[PDB]
Amino acid sequence: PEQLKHCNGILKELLSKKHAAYAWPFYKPVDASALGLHDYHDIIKHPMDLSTVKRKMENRDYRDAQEFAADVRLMFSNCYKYNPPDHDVVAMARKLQDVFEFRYAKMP
Ligand SMILES: COC(=O)C[C@@H]1N=C(c2c[nH]c3ccccc23)c2cc(OC)ccc2-n2c(C)nnc21
Repeated sequence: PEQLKHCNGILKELLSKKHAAYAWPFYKPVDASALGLHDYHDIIKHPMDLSTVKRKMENRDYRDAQEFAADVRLMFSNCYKYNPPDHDVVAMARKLQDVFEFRYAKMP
């Protein structure tokens, strides 16, 4: 209960303007067609993004904090999985994950 309330606050920061410089690629699902990706959905089997997490939050689909954090980390993993480590989107994912993992750790 109060746990899921904290998760809601974390999500607002990930979407806040303070982190928009490196968090924008994760606002909406990967549009493989718009990006020219031909193997994204064959390799990434369970896509995830901040709007989908926000939706599941609003529909009260998360039962605890652990279920919420599982989706957020999966979002970063898909980015790490599909892209080589030298790509900048991986660096943006690492920057945003360090923000998430820090705030998530400071949860009561
Ligand atoms: C060429 O390879 C790709 O298109 C992969 C794709 N690239 C970026 C991106 C974002 N800054 C970048 C800098 C250099 C290279 C790629 C990028 C991107 C952009 C988006 O804007 C709507 C939305 C999703 C992503 N996104 C995610 C999340 N995970 N992978 C990708």
